[PDB]
Amino acid sequence: AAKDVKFGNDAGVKMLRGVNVLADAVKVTLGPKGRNVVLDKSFGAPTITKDGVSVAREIELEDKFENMGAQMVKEVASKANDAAGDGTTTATVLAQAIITEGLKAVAAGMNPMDLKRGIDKAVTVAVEELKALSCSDSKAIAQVGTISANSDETVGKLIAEAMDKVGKEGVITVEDGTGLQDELDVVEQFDRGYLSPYFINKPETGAVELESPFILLADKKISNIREMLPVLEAVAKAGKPLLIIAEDVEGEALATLVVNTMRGIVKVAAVKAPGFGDRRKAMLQDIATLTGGTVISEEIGMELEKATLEDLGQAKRVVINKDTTTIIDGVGEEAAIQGRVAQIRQQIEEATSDYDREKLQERVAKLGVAVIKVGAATEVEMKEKKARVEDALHATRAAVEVVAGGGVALIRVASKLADLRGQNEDQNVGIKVALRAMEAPLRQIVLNCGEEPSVVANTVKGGDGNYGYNAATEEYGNMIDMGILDPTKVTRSALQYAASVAGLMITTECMVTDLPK
Amino acid sequence: AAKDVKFGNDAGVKMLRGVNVLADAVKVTLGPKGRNVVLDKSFGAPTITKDGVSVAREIELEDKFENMGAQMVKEVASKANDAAGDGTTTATVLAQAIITEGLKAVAAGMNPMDLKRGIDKAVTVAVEELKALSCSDSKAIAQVGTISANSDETVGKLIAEAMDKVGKEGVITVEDGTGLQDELDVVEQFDRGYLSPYFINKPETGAVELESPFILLADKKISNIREMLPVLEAVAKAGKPLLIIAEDVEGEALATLVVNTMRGIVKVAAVKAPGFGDRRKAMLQDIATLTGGTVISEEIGMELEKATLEDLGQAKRVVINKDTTTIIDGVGEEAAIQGRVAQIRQQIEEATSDYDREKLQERVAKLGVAVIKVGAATEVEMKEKKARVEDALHATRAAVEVVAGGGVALIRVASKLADLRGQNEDQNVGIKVALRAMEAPLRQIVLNCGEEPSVVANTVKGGDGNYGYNAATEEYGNMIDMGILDPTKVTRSALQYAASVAGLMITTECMVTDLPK
Amino acid sequence: AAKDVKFGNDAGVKMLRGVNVLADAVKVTLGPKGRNVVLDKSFGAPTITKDGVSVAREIELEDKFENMGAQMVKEVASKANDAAGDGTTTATVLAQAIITEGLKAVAAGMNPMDLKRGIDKAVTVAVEELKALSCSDSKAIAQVGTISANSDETVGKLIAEAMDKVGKEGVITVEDGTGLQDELDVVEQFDRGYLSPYFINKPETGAVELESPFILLADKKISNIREMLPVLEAVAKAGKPLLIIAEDVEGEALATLVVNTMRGIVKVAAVKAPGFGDRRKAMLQDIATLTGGTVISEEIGMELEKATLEDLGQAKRVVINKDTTTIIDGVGEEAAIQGRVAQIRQQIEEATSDYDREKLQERVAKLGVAVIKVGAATEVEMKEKKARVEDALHATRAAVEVVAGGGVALIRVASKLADLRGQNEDQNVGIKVALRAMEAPLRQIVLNCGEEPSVVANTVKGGDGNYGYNAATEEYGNMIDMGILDPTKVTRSALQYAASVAGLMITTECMVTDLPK
Repeated sequence: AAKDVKFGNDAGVKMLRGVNVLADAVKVTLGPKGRNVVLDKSFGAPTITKDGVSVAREIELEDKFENMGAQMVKEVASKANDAAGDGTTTATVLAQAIITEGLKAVAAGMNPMDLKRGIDKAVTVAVEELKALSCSDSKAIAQVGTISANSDETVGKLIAEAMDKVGKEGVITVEDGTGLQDELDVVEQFDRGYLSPYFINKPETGAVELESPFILLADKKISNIREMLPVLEAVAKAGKPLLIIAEDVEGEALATLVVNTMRGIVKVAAVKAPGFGDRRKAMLQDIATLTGGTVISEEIGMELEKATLEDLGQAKRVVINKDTTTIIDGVGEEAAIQGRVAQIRQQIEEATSDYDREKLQERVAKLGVAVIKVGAATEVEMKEKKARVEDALHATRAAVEVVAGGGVALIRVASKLADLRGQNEDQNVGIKVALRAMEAPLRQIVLNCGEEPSVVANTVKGGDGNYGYNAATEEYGNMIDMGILDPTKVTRSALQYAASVAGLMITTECMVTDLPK
Repeated sequence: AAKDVKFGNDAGVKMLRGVNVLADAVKVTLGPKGRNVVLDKSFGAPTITKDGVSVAREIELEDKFENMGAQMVKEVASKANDAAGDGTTTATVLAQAIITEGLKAVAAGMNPMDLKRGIDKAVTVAVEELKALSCSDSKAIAQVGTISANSDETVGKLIAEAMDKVGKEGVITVEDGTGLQDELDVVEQFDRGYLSPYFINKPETGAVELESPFILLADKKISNIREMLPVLEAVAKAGKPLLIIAEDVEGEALATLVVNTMRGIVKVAAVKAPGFGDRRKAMLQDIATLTGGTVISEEIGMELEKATLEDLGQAKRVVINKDTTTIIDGVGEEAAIQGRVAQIRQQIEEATSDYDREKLQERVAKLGVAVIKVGAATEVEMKEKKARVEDALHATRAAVEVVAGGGVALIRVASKLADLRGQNEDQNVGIKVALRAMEAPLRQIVLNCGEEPSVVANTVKGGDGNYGYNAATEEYGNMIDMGILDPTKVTRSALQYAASVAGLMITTECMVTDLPK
Repeated sequence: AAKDVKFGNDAGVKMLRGVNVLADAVKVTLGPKGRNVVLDKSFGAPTITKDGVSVAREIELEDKFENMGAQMVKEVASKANDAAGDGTTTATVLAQAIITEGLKAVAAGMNPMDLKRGIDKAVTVAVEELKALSCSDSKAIAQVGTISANSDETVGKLIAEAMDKVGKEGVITVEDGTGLQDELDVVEQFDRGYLSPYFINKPETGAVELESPFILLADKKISNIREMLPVLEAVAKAGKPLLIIAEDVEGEALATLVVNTMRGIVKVAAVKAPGFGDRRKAMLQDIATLTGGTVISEEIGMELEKATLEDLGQAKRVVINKDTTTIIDGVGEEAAIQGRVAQIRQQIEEATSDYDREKLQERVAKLGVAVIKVGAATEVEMKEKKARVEDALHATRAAVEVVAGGGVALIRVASKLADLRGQNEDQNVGIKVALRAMEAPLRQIVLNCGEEPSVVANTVKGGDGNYGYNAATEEYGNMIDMGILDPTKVTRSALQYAASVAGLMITTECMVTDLPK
């Protein structure tokens, strides 16, 4: 359709307004004194939140261009959430700060490209400086978990031990307990999410759950639909849920499965094979050995139509997040899986490239799941405990993949980079833009407290090291001694993502959108 | 869709107007001199009420933001109604008073967080002070019941004895009498309501009633629909009504059942299993023993499809309120149920944690229903008597879960807390905001009488103890001697819920809603 | 949807306008000199009436609030019509008068509650005073009947004898004659109307007529539809009409029957069982004995599906009014019915409570119908005679359940209550409001004549006793000697209903309605 095009400054103003609308709505929920935000529910009473992520999801503007700006900075929160699993609001306040001052410098005549270069330089030097000041050990892992579950020491300990058993990389799932106590057991996960939403049968978690499903392993991309019908019929009996782990399921057959899940029971859930090219099919073999199935390869491609339930692997349970699929308890234990492990473990011995050995080591490391059965007290208490552990786990994993909290770490880092220079004046301005934005988080936390940000900032900048401002007690002191910590992971992730999106927007010279007319 | 966002004061004004529209409409019906409110019926003559709850349900505003405020304070009434079962209008007048003065203090510059803290402190000290001045014994239980049934001593006595027989926790139901007199008999209830409305075949009571229904007990969450079809067909003969007490019925299979109840007879009604985790399935076993059925567990999950009518328990009648399900007269009396009781009663002896014993004690306490057959006079008189006992019972249960009425209790409590202070000025203001709101109920009762609230309030505050103002006779005197009492339960519940919702609104800094454009 | 709320005066004005629009339109048809009102027919020539009830039914206003007021006062006419069966226009003029002056006093500052109390006091003292001045005997019954049939002495006599044969409580029906003369015969009725309209196959009478229908007697509430299908099929042959006298037919199965009556022949008509609780089912047994059927009780509930035509009672004819169902000529005469009478007649001997004996006496009194075959002259004359007797009967029954007419009775009553006082000034004002309204009827009758109401009123108030104004001859004199009488029943009913609705409106402080926007 007819488009609307805006260049330079005209496009810059529309972007700035859009980011301000989103950022302002989000930033009010920062810190222990974060204010509430009312999100109008389609039906019933409105939602009350202090959670930034929840607020951002609702932000969409009428002005096509402003909305573009809001959707661009919304990428900061989502990316930081996907990486660190926390600190999205901090990322949003940092992004806005860099964009605000960045665009103002552009309007002043500064070179967009130079500005970006200066900002990027400040961020690289900042992250390394952040490392110097610095969630690896179980002490920290247990400390983060408890914090994520309202100081519940029980939950933090369960997570720490869970990660200590299967490694801070292994698959971990939370299940219901069987009469009090807290159980932990490894009962025999790849980076692939559902090819399309809607498969999400549990909207609250944004994940797909399948109980005792069959797993169709294919080495080709499904698009034909029709030749899949005979396999679907076979799965329609007993094991209702079906998990398709093919090379890829094209929009053709994929759209058919999506339309079939609606109304027609649980049906099927589709994801793509882990890895690519050569290692893709060898990786599929590992899944086949776990689940006890047969991979329908190129030559067996004709067989895709006459694939019996014997060729379909099976598992006790499977959970598919946005970008992670975990197969819990596969059917083909010991003998099969262990023999597979013996082969690959012998592959590393066949010394070739150091690369191969690393990749093969990842495979043997993958071939079980560690289930955490929660404290089964009464009935409702067990449901809450599971809700606590579930959220606390998710937050700890992101925290794993500490520095003084309250935004003092970034301020302390900015003080060190005061002499940082670039190749020119514009690059120097960009550097200072980044350093001024590193004060934004603390200033916003203080602003929400009802105190003057300029004063508190000045005082903390006057202090040294872990000297910061406790927004909870309205008192200054040693942040770490007061227990106000931030994983170095969430802090650097928030800064890096804020700077990348901000860098893109500052480098933008033209915007195109469908005309309202 | 595109949203509309408002911050601070802009959002505060919209909220205040919304709460004022709801509160003002509701508060006119407070006390013995409560005014009428006309609710326009879609068809026929408009509804005339002095019942606050009925009025609030109709309140919905055009301005998206104002409506948000109205729906927020509407939560006070609903929560207080769910807890105390009375005093919703009092709760609404208290909420408005706290919100009005709270937001005004915010606009004046006060710190929202500090204000909330002061209010909360005043409420905690107030409730304990309220306890000092203080529906446990049967005297009070019988006194409340009569009051709920227009001074009908007959009804109050039936309820008092009913609660004395199965305990003020046990299940009680009202049925039709068999030729005059008033019968009471325990004929062999968990906190779970219908997973979705529409199942409510009796709109007047807001509950679901099933006569001689089959009870499908499952230990897994239903979502497949299809595998439920064979069981539904079996129930389609003889025992038309079906009650599904599964771990949970997901929106998939749930939505199918909801669409099937419409037009297709009574069909099925769904609720979730009592408790959670470990005790959930042990609790299901107790229901299975009562109804004489078999619980379809994890392993028996495949059997869910081939579950015969022999596995389905059965009862004489079942009533499902918003948050309570009561199974009246199960089929499997004596032997089965009594043996089950013997096991659990022997579990408490096996001393482990004091916790377990408490939970196990709750189970043995649960394993009958006490039916109240009303005074069967003529025909229509019996219908009214049942209507009286039914409402009087509901109000008494909430009253169970006394202080001077006429809003004098809260005023007397506020006088004691005159020296209450906080950590700062803002916290002191919040405290006073709460104390000024404690006069609202009496002032509103007097306002409806046509008398000057400031004068009557001043006079009662000048008195001592139970000295209050009788709004019915327009005379001052000892409230308790005049028979104007209020259950301490309804009073503290009204104050606590008013303060919580008010605390949230005062802490709100941003509102988001779908744009009208 | 979004609502519109109005308080106090704002709501009072909207109500007053609405009542004025309805009352003014209605009151022009009062008395012998009543003016005509044109009611626009959807198709064809407009309706011309001097009948107030017909006019009121058409009144509906655009302004949501004003319409609420009109629909509220419309309740006066309908209630008085249901009780006295006449005097609706008088009731409407009384209501308007009380509401007009009542609301004006409220706006003046008077206390709404006090006002209501004064009005109520004036009405109670007025009705007893009305009794002192006072359709029991057959003389009056015959006098009212003739008056209702245009002075046709024939009709008045038939009704008087009909009521003398089965009592002024017994069931009476009008049928076509068989060759001149006027027959009267008792050929072997409960307070229950059709559960839903639409069943009304005769719109002109607002009643349902069934010829030789089967009667399904059930002791449970039907809602299942499906289990009723087999019984409906059995009735689909021969005896097309079906009458369901169950405990109650819930909206589920009820809505299905309503949709089936449309297009699908006469089908079924549903009503609920007479009485409630214990006496409900004993009362059903009495109907079963009359019609010669079997009552499907609780235990026989399963049999509801396999209920043969043998279990269905049968009658010659059945008529279901708004609130009355009459079974004409049941099949099971003498032996069956007489034996049933012997049991209950022996129940009264078993002296227990005086209450039981009264209720049992009502049952034996109920166990026939008195048919009135009209003067069969030519063909068309017989149709008119039946139309006369039918209307004259209906009016006489209401008249049974005399004082000077022309509104002089109420004026004479108001003169006596001139010294009536209350507990305060506001209560005294309310009293006077009621006394001034008692002149409204006469003033309106005179106003329609074209004469000055203030003058005629003054003159009648100057007279004594039955001294009144004959609006027909435009002459003063003794009302009773002139034959202008009013049943004390219609007069007190008109006043009481006018005062009750007026009391509610004056006590109204808030109105809520769906927003036009």
